[PDB]
Amino acid sequence: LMGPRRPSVVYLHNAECTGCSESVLRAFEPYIDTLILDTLSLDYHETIMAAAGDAAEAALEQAVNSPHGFIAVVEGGIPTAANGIYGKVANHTMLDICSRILPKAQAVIAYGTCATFGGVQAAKPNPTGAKGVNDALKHLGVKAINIAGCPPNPYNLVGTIVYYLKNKAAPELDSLNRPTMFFGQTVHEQCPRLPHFDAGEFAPSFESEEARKGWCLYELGCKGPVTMNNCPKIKFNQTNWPVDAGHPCIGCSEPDFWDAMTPFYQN
Amino acid sequence: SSYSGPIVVDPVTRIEGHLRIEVEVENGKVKNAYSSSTLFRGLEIILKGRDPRDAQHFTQRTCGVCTYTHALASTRCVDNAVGVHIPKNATYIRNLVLGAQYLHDHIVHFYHLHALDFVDVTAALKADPAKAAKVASSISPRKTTAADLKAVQDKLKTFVETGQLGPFTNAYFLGGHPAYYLDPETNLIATAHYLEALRLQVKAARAMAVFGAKNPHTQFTVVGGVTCYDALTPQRIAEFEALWKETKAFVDEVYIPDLLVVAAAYKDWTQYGGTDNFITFGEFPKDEYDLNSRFFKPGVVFKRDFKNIKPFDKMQIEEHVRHSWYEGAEARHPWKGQTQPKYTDLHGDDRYSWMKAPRYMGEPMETGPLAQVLIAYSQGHPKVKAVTDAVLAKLGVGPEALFSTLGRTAARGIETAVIAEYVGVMLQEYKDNIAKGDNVICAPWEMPKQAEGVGFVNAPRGGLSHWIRIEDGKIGNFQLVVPSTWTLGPRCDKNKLSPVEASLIGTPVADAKRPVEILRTVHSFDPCIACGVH
Ligand code: SF4
Ligand code: SF4
Ligand code: F3S
Ligand SMILES: [Mg+2]
Repeated sequence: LMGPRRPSVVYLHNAECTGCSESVLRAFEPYIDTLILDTLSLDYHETIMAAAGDAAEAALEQAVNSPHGFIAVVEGGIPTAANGIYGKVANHTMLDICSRILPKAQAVIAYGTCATFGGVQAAKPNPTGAKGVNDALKHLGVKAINIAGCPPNPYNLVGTIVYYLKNKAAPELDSLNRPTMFFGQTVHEQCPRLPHFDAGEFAPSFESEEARKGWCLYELGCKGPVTMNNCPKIKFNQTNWPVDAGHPCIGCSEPDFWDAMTPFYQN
Repeated sequence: SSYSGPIVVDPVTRIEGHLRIEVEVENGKVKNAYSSSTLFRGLEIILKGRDPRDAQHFTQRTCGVCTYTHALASTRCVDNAVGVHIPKNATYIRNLVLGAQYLHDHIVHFYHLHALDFVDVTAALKADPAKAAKVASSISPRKTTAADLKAVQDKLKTFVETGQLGPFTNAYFLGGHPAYYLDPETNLIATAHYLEALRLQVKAARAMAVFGAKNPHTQFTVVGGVTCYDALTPQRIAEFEALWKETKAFVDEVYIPDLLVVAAAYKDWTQYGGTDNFITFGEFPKDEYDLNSRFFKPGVVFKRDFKNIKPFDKMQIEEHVRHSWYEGAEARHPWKGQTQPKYTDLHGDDRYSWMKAPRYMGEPMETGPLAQVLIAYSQGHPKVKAVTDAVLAKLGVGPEALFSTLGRTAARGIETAVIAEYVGVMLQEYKDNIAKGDNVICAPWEMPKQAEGVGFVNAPRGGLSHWIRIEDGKIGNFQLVVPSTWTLGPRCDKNKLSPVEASLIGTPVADAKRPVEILRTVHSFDPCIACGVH
């Protein structure tokens, strides 16, 4: 699947919705074809790989044990309740899979709030005992770079990977192990509606003339003030982001946001 | 030289989510099958007690492939519960975003999930690019030259010669495979378009972000309508329209001709993976409270009796748990649903999946593009009839051909073509409405303390329904019944095989170590296991 030449990536899917994988497919300059043909060697990825079953399992083994080393990118939380049985691949629990593979990686990137912090399945009452990667595997000394969001901006993944390949090290990380180059500012301090906030000019409802005029969404629940992400700067799909579409930020790059940021339409 | 014994495919790749397929093979043909879904998250449990307005944000995360669809279903469900009638422009904008989702989803499915079951990418290196160009220019109004295709071949050659095959590592076609039929030139055409589709899908997804904030996981729906005042502007409408136009051109000039060239080479696939019963909910309403106002209408068909389409009665849905990892054996209507996990391991107490088994009037129902297309055809849908008949005539097959894996795959293309054109119609209607002076996109509403609601979406994989019971103004019960639940769920308490299971019976397997034939059928249903299980 790999040898010399391009750096090997092993991409794992735990308890996830595949939205994080889809975000990577939206990569722009570079595009995903450049990334998998020129930049990297994508050596395991269940969503798009040709092999299935036993052949897929052999491809993973081949990649993980390569003397050339690999980077792991992980999507989804690890279900730990009931000895991990809520999530299995190839009839191995995800806990067991990640426990075996991730300590072998040269670097691990937890991609998306589920892998970083536990995410949607970790929300109360957390029936599957879903944990983020670093929480789940702290005892094995795994320290994944956390690229948060639901899903993250794929700019932030590519940027992290490129940095790592160049510098052979992680970039500066915040106290949630997120790169400060992407997560160092709140959404709010970058928001175009900030002057309305300052002026106490809030939309009271989505149907209101104030909402039509682009007033601040704080009264309607906006969690921009407490959310670290680069959304207003980079935008999504080269064209938009939630507040410019008229909807509050739901805080999706923060830990425990499903429970901390709810009810989403209140502040 | 025909195998007897089990075959397990775990993981089934090139799907969303975590699926294990088990079959029994007798003399080279499948005689039995199990569809085992091996991840549970429990979103229904998590939602209990929460603000109904929050449901769409959680349930959207059911799935990032069929992103937006669950936000739409939940918002339709809570709109319905509170009795709000959203403005015409909110219906148009929600419909336009949904149409764009179908185009993105089906293009990615055909190329990036399904096609490696049928295309030997490495055989493309032995192709004659001039012969390939002529072939490609004969099937499409888009003219392709030898140099065009040589560029792809050169890139692939470099990639393959590095020995780092990446996503093609251990592919079932490496070394040759008796079930892979295409000539080198047709492989090269399909491989070129696989690669092209990787960039085109960026634009198809962008179309959703124009009005919908971002893809994946849109953020423009609210109870009562939508939030995106900017979507009223001529600039955003122009931006959408341009992306839609380019996406439709790709559908028309690249995807459908490729679908037809591959289907013609695999015409034996008309003989495998048929199903008996079909359910569809309709999509693209004029009236959010009348399914029969939708461009595609709802319906139910039993045992392929398309002369006798039955009305869809939402009270005849029950979800079984007898062969699922939940407590007990009692099927429930989703307004009385239960999500009580109880794992017994594979086939423990005859249970083998985290999916429930939805049954309609006790029967297992295929849903998705084949259901939507066949039922619309049978209802006289003129656009569906026109495209379907042209596809049939081009392939030289009769309508019986559609009841198969090839049929299903063709139906996905048919629906893509029809929806790509209908997006233009919706767009114009939207423009017309704005021009009338209607600039309203959200309606006021009030939260009842007690209510029941349901929202229906016909998503790219079929009939999606979200069901709420509001108690004390909070979520008392929230149940998702998802298209892949219908199609890939397990057996019910009457032991009836699900559509996927039944469809697999009779599958030939040439090489049990490389069971691409099983993949062809399973992939034709476009499984989404995060969806099916939630
Ligand atoms: S972080 Fe969000 S988008 Fe990514 S896998 Fe989790 S639920 Fe899906
Ligand atoms: S809309 Fe949200 S992020 Fe923008 S100024 Fe208001 S509170 Fe801040
Ligand atoms: S909801 Fe998420 S995508 Fe950005 S605008 Fe808020 S952090
Ligand atoms: Mg359900």
